[PDB]
Amino acid sequence: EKDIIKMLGLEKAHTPQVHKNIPSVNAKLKVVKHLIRIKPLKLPQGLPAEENMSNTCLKSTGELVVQWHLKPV
Amino acid sequence: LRNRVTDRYFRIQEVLKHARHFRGRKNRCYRLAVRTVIRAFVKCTKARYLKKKNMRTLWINRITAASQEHGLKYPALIGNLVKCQVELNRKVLADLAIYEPKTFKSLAALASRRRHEGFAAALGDGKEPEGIFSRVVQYH
Amino acid sequence: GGQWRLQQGLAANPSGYGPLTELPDWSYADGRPAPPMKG
Amino acid sequence: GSKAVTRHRRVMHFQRQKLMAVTEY
Amino acid sequence: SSFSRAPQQWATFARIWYLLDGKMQPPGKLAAMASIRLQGLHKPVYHALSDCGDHVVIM
Amino acid sequence: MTGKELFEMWKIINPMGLLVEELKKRNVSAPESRLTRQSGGTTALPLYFVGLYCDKKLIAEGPGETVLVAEEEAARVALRKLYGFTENRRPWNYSKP
Amino acid sequence: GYVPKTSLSSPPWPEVVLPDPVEETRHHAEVVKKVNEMIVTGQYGRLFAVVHFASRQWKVTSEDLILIGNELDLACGERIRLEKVLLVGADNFTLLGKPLLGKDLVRVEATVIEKTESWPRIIMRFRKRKNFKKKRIVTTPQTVLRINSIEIAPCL
Amino acid sequence: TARGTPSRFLASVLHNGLGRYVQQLQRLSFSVSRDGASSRGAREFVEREVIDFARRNPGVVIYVNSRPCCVPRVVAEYLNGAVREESIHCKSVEEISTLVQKLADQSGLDVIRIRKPFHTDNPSIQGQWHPFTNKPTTFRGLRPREVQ
Amino acid sequence: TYSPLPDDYNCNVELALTSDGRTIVCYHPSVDIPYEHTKPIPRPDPVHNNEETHDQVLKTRLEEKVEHLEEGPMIEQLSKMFFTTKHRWYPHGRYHRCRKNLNPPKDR
Amino acid sequence: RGRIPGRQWIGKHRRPRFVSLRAKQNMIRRLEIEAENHYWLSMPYMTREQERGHAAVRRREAFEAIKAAATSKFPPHRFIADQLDHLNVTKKWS
Ligand SMILES: [Mg+2]
Repeated sequence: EKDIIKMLGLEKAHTPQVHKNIPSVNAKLKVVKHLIRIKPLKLPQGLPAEENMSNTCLKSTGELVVQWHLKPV
Repeated sequence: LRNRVTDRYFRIQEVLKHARHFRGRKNRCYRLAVRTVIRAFVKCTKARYLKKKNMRTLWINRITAASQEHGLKYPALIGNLVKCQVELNRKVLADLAIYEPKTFKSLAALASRRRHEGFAAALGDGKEPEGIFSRVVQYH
Repeated sequence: GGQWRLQQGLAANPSGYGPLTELPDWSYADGRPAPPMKG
Repeated sequence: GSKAVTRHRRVMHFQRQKLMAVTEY
Repeated sequence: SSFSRAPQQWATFARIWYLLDGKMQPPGKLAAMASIRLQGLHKPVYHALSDCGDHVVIM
Repeated sequence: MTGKELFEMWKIINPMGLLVEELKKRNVSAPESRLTRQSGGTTALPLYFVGLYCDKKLIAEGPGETVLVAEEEAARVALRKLYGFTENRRPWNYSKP
Repeated sequence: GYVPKTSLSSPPWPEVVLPDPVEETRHHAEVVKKVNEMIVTGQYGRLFAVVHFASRQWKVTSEDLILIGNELDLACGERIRLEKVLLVGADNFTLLGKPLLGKDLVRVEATVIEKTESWPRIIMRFRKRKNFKKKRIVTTPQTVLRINSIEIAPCL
Repeated sequence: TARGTPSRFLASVLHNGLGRYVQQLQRLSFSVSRDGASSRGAREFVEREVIDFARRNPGVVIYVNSRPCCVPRVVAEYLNGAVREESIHCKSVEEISTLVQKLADQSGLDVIRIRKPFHTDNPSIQGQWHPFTNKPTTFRGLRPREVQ
Repeated sequence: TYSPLPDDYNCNVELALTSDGRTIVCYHPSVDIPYEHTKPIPRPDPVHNNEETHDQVLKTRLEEKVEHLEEGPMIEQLSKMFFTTKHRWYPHGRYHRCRKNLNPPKDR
Repeated sequence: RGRIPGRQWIGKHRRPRFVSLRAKQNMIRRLEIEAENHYWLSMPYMTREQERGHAAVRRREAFEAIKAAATSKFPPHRFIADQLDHLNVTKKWS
């Protein structure tokens, strides 16, 4: 389990990380499900383009927003 | 003897300069002064977390005493302050409760109103007002 | 406590992610923008 | 170290006791 | 307020008496409040080295 | 002068006399002292609060261990409020026009 | 639905009702208008603020002193404008609120004076019967700041 | 430790931030040896950057005694009268420049314990709290357990 | 009407909200003390030291307030008057007095 | 009065430790999180048979880069400038 955790890139606690959705990573996550938390990733808009790289955010509940600002609605 | 020790007294003074305010033979006996200074430095280094915890508990106790004097409690006050989109740590709250009672009473009134609005929304399962002072601000 | 803020979308730690961390702290008096920190 | 079957009931582990207490009827 | 220094300090750090009536009252709830007011857990200027103890008169 | 008290730089003797003189200059009758709050009258550590009332209206209040020092502090507070040199005054603007 | 008045029928807390929302909004508008009038007419003095600078919430008032635990990459004698205002108010009225206030509401002006490190602290480790003993001296840089005056605009 | 060394408070020397900011550093007496391998950094400093350091702030006077010694030292006096003497024995030019910059930026206060990093002169605004706060007054201030 | 806190002690707070939705404004004016909640200050004018034969007899009697005791009863009287413990009225050793900071720093 | 035998945590007669309410709530929330993880880990995408070799090129390139970085270990270069400017220790006012 320690080896799987170290190979999945989860050294520090409370650190987000994105993997694929294939049976291999599925089994690797089922091995350490009692140690980590599995949450899907959804996209409200489109994928970040080349210009929308330095302006991005992960947000809560897994919502990779493409346009993140510091101004209220 | 060849190139022996000729500056041992300086090391003794360097060690004893940290033991100039102790009781007993610890301020004169080097063999005991070494251990005394070692333990003193170890405790002074390890007591940082203890000092932080003591200050935090003192701030919490002051906030609780102020809330009980005004007419509320501590957990409800903390919840209503964290549910009103206002980030104020315990230090500024204690400083206000000690020096500025008007703003602390205003905060207590706002907390009581927020708690009443939350209770009303929970009993009504809300629908329409859902609290006037509520309405979280969306930051995109 | 910070569990209530998990349902609104502002995470649970106010010292990170939001208008209190990504916003520049200090600035000049004439109007020049302060250089962002390395963090 | 004791065996698996004894007469003095033998109190279970802390995690096993927590699991049996949280999974009651 | 516009107070000075010594009168302000005397008004801040001062002993305040209290009256706690009994008659059909549990001793635990009364003793808890009495000790809270004696230690100083009801004032924001509470401190262990400040010696802000008050007076509680339980009848 | 930042943080310093007014009468610490003035050092008066009888605050009540100057207070009643300023009141007579402001078309005011005469102030009278009333005991607002008190705590411990027979102990060695007494506390009193004397409030100056002018025409059934409070103007200031001053604490003290006895009644004389409390009335003196109340008169000092009233005289400092009538002059506009209090702790809530406007701070000095250290800028250029 | 009718229940007799006993010991456990009615809740111990008094039943609290809520007023009319329209009347409440009207009262709030009247109060904020009176506050704006009192601000524009000049009836305040000696105000304080809670500036969240260097992740430390200070009681920034008129003529005060604060100390941080780092540097600001600025020369001694330059004016510093502080933002992130969450609470402000002189006497008889205070302003708060949602994360911050507006940038055009509160204008805090600070000035750097002294730039000194700190006292030589001691960090020592030790273990029993293991010949383990470590010792260091950490001298972190600090920066002394001083806030001049705090202005407020009546643009509510 | 704090119980073995004296402490002080955090305050200004003469309120520099209120009115106008003045330079706390006054004189800088450098002692660079003529021949030796222990003052090369100080020699290179006096050769290349002492002119720029003197022209940066006109309120600081630099004295170069050029006394043949072994340990190069520097004397820094401030307005309050404190004299902090440090040695630049075997140091590079950048280290000496950073040291003199830190000496010029600081004042004459002690480098002991800070003791409360925040300091204010008018702490009470809306009235300092007293035990009689948040307590309503009864009719005529009648104490409990009385008849009149 | 509705009030979150009783508006009869300390201060009178009035909660409000800005129509914009980004700030909270509250107006809390100061509250004074009415005239019907005060009592007249007593004036203890005690005078029982003057007579008809002499006039400075009262001035002579004014210098008759002196009483001497040992240590036990004195500490007991101090403890019963100040409501403290008798352990604090005893002297201290010189080792606990030479290390006393006679000139401590002062703030404000 | 009641005495506990040798070590209240190991052995035969031990001091029994029980469960309160915080531990029960923690176990409940952890079981809920784990059930949510089970639900989110109950749906693949490529069904194994559609990934015979899609990202093997990147792995091969990374392995070649690691091999080139590990096989390029050599002592650093040695210049005369250091040996020449080391003579400046006894530098005078020149
Ligand atoms: Mg045993």
